[PDB]
Amino acid sequence: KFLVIAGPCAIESEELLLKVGEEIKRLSEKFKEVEFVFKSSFDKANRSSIHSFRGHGLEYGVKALRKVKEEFGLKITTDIHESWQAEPVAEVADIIQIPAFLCRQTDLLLAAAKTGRAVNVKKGQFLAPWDTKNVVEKLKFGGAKEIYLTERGTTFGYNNLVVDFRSLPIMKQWAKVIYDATHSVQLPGMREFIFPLIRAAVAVGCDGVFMETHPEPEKALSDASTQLPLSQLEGIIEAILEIREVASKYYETI
Amino acid sequence: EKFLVIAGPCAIESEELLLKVGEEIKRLSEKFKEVEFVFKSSFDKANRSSIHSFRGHGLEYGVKALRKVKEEFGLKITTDIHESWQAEPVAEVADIIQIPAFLCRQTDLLLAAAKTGRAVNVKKGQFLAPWDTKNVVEKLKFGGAKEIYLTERGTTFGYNNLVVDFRSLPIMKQWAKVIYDATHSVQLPGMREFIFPLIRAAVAVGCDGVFMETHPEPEKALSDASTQLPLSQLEGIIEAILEIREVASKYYETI
Amino acid sequence: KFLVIAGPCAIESEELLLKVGEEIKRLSEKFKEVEFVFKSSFDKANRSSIHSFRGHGLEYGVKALRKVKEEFGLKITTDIHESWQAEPVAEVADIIQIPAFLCRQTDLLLAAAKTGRAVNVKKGQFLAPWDTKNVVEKLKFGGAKEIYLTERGTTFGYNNLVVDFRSLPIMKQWAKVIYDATHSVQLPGMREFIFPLIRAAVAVGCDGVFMETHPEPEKALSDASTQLPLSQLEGIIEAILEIREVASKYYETI
Amino acid sequence: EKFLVIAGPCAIESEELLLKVGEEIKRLSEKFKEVEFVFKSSFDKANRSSIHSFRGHGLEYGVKALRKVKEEFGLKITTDIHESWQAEPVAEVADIIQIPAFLCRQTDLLLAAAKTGRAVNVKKGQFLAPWDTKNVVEKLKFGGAKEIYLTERGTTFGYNNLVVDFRSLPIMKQWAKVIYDATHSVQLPGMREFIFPLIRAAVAVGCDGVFMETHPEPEKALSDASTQLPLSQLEGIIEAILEIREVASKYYETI
Ligand SMILES: O=P(O)(O)CN(CC(O)O)C[C@@H](O)[C@@H](O)[C@H](O)[C@H](O)COP(=O)(O)O
Ligand SMILES: O=P(O)(O)CN(CC(O)O)C[C@@H](O)[C@@H](O)[C@H](O)[C@H](O)COP(=O)(O)O
Ligand SMILES: O=P(O)(O)CN(CC(O)O)C[C@@H](O)[C@@H](O)[C@H](O)[C@H](O)COP(=O)(O)O
Ligand SMILES: O=P(O)(O)CN(CC(O)O)C[C@@H](O)[C@@H](O)[C@H](O)[C@H](O)COP(=O)(O)O
Repeated sequence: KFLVIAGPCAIESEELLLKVGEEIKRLSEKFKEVEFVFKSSFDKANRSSIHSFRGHGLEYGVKALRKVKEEFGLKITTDIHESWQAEPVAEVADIIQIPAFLCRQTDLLLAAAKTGRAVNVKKGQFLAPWDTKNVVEKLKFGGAKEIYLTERGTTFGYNNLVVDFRSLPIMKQWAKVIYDATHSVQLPGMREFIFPLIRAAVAVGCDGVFMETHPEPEKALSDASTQLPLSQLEGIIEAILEIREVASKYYETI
Repeated sequence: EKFLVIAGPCAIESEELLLKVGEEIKRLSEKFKEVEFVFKSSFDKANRSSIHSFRGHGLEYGVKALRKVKEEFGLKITTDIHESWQAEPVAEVADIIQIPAFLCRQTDLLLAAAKTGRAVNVKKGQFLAPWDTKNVVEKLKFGGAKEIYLTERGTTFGYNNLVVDFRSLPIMKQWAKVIYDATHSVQLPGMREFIFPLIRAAVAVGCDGVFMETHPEPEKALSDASTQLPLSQLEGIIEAILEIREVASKYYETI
Repeated sequence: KFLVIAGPCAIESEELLLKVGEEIKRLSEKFKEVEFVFKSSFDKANRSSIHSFRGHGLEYGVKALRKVKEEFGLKITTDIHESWQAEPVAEVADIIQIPAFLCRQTDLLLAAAKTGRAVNVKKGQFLAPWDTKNVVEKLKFGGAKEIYLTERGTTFGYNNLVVDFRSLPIMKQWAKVIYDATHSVQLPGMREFIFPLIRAAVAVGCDGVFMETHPEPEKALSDASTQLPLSQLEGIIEAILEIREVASKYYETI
Repeated sequence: EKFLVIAGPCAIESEELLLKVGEEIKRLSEKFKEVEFVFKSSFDKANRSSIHSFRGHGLEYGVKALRKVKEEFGLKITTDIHESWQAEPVAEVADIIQIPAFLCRQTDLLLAAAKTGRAVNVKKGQFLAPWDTKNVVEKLKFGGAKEIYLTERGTTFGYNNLVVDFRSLPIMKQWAKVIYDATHSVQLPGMREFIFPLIRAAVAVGCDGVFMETHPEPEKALSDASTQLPLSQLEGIIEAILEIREVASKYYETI
């Protein structure tokens, strides 16, 4: 079934996670043909500034995600930044996420694959679509069986990313493809382009969408510009399901 | 508003080729009554890479051929101009005058097209940012153009490659009707396998029309033989984009 | 010998041309091993805004350039925008310049080549280095014998140009190569990068440099940001001649 | 100031290979007394595209090999780290700790390197704008680094291609010493014919040093066999850049 990965960018507090998890739980009940995965980062390990918000740590984060899965029965996903984090994170995360800048770090990918969990690799802004074939191979070699590749934009000049939708059908040759609707419009972002491009993604054909959502984006401690207002999530999901229903008839074979 | 489908063979290989494609476009126009069809073909490929490549049979022959299509099928006509003097003679048959992508900044060419009283469609240069088309529209309005179109046809992405930044559709819609060129946006300065998926994206995002080069036998074309859509596939593609447009339409943002 | 093409961007008046021509004449006398070519456009035919300065026309322009060549004995170069302009311009211009956006317009190139004059094609911001081979072929087919290709930057994301210096040795395979030092840093520009990149061009190896210079750039009616202050021209020329003298020992064969 | 030349085989194929290159670098250091040489080699290629490609013989073996080079030739040493825990063991032999291009934004790795008290050289990510290296330097200073270098190694330009925007040299010089990577800046994500011309450009523009991978027999290298410079060509290249630097130096702008 179609995958919808959503949640607040960073674990600002398990308090915030529970509220978002409550809404995502409601949607999962409303859209039974959609597999929802709750997402949130326990650490923003690659912020540009040393003075920016990173988070409350791996322990506090895993703890919070635990509360979400136990209280709502929702699958979990979060990203790791160094090999040692794979095992402890795998205790809760159903899908281990590999950051875009780290999509070529062999040991990180192998550590994720060794946990037995599913692995979702964010395609680096420097990577060509066809070069993700080797990324998948590393994971398979490492024992991974459920593998995802996430489109999140490509470097286009300075401080700008472009989404080359040709990447969707290309990557589909070796893995399930997820479209990251929030970071793809981010400027190394205009919220005005989030919905339009999500529509494009489902019209082209993908296996799921990734969206950062927050009750009050403006008050968010991270991505206050691109995080989707929680209340708008239902409408966007219904919209992409309707577009997918009609467009899927034309999705090219493999 | 009626969706625009601009289609036809890339080059006017012969008046016969035109009538063959015109016949099919006329048939589709009868079926897809919610679509406004415009027959397109270039009387001259004035910017081919090689001096040895096919250019055409001249303006006189081309305009005469286009006039036959219009007379025989009652179809609207569009073709591109390359120098200012061509605007007047072309305006006699063309309902929409097309401005080539490399020439989207040539003031006199734009002015020449605008004073004819015909609609003008400017292909966005591969070097132009979406927001910089605002001045292109300003020039046309200044020159008398009342019906203006901007066509997305890809942007330079490294060497010999174009990428389609779909954010350009809503940006350009702020000042003109927007057309998506489904065949030139995938050509390597020609991966036909991406034509259909990208056109689906264009209509899902939202545009006012699509531009497609089509030929009875692409493999035998004298230009863009790798990107022209086989004529027999046109009907299916149009049906598909009309279906996607309809279901996505309620979500199109207001400019 | 090394080529130095310089002059004010636009023919603001033959008055301005004479002053610049006077300085360029002085430099040509000082640097005998350098072939100076006086440059100025009679029309800015591709301005972004319809309300921008274009010039005084082809007639007034050719007239002014005439005064420069007659009063200083300097070679002349200016750009054409439509085929009919080649003949009248060829009456004065020793080298006919083809604008970057028009480097693929077959008839414009043929019209220039038919005049018997030398032709300098500005490499389009959309063109790959190796694709200039066909540009040269068109000109040769048209009767041109003295052909130049000018590097002026390549599209890099939006509103930015990057200079890929690998283009110099690549283009040298089929034509003499000129480096445009003023437009290459322009943003579809920071004057701070003009000199540094000119140094790079001569260290890599080229057949000449193109520089827009004006007595009072700030008061210029065009490119008031990138036009080099007339008084700084001598210093830059001496600098590139010294760098060339030493670096030329290492220029790769053809 | 003394020009920095960082050179050595891309990967520590064997301690023997290291000593062979070390011998030549030591010889050149005796000739080019105005240059500060730093011997470089990676104990691990932690980001190869294929799982089947050569990675190395482990940190322990690599550090031991590098230590032999330092002991035998008295050469400064630099190698790259991939995870925070490697900073400490590496700092025991490395005078300069290198941060890989893809990892230039990984805060903990940068902090781990900075607290060792060693110099730190960060390869500018192919995704990073020149002005965004200012925060990279800030992180290192925050972490205790007193000697910081930024290395230009190209920027993503379309797919499988890198371009060197030389404007980055003067921009980055505003906050750190700048090094130009002559071998990785031309590799297609490997046109050896552009290595020399681009290094000439770097020194003419002005930088504080150059980085060059060199191997006795590049064709037999286990990594970057297409971009590593034959060791016999190193002397000539260094002489050439010293000559160009000298003549261009009086024109270097003040930051
Ligand atoms: O690795 P990616 O950038 O795709 C992933 N994501 C996580 C996710 O998928 O939610 C991490 C991003 O939040 C992170 O890279 C940010 O974009 C980065 O911190 C940029 O922030 P800034 O420091 O303010 O410039
Ligand atoms: O100006 P554009 O390139 O968008 C327009 N079109 C016309 C159209 O819209 O059908 C002209 C193209 O046919 C033309 O530029 C070709 O793509 C170009 O000649 C490519 O052919 P080639 O010489 O083989 O490199
Ligand atoms: O064709 P090119 O752009 O290289 C040439 N040059 C002439 C020259 O070589 O001096 C023309 C330029 O002056 C012209 O294209 C300008 O860069 C263009 O007018 C940009 O100006 P603007 O309208 O202010 O955005
Ligand atoms: O981090 P960077 O890529 O600049 C650094 N360097 C180290 C150095 O400076 O010698 C690592 C490179 O060797 C490494 O990224 C290679 O270029 C990369 O593994 C290319 O090899 P391949 O697996 O065949 O695609």
